[PDB]
Amino acid sequence: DWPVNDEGGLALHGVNISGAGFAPHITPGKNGTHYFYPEKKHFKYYADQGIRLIRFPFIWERVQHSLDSGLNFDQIRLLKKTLDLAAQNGQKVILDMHNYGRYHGELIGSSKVPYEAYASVWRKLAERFKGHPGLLGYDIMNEPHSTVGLWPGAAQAAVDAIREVDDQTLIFIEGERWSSAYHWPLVNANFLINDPADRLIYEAHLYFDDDFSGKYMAQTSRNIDPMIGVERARPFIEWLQKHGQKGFLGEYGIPDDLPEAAQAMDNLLAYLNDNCVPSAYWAGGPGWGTYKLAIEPRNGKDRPQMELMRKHLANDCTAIGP
Repeated sequence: DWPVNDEGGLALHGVNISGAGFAPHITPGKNGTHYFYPEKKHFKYYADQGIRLIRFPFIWERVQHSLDSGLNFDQIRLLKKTLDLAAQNGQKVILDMHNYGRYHGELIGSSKVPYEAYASVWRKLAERFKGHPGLLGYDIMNEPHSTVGLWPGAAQAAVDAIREVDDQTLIFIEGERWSSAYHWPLVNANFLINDPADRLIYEAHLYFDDDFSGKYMAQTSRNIDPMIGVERARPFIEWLQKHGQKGFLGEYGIPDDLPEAAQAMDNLLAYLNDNCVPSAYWAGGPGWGTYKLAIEPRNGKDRPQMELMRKHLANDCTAIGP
């Protein structure tokens, strides 16, 4: 069910779309003020650009205000709208619970947030979204970090729960240390989640600055090697090949004002094509303003990162690699 290109090959390279996970310190917060959902124009523009793959961040706190409460009707309705609009424009969506291994600041697997709670919300979500034509899958957790050994058990708890209700949808599994691609083989040496459906994909993020953060601060963004993207991806790709697993580069992005990051992005996307590995650019959609990384057009004008992308949209892949 992975999205395909019209001319052949797979829709490997997509875009992260804002902005339902914005200002996560403000919960539940208000749609239209603190966070934002995309409209038909955003889906239409990316489709026009040949992009059929979308990763869409939301936060747990906004689908469930408390663990003793049910799902928020409006937030699900907003997510359904996202899936609908994506589908109408020939795109498929990866829903990303953008929660960093935490719920209301507490670790999933802690006494305040039992594994049971995390399994439930995903089982309820899978019940809500099951069979939707705009749904590609569930990125069950974004950028787990500092979880003190909690994350692997949490991941399995959610996967087991989803599969009780939905054996067909893809599940995307991220790893510890903010799911860093470069650190993957050290941090997730023996990371393995069980899925009888054979519908799991491991997902890392990869930025080009000295601290791996994607902040692109001035001191950490001098001297970007044009092969730094390939170099930071390779460890992840080789880990996947060794364990016979499929991969996804769920985040990567470059500031507009760094010519060296542009070269690094080109070489990175070339390398991912050679392995038939998909990716999602950070980021596009509503509410980004003049964010340097943002790939959202301004005044009708395509951004340099979108122009850089187009060269790499074509492929002859029939399966997700590596």
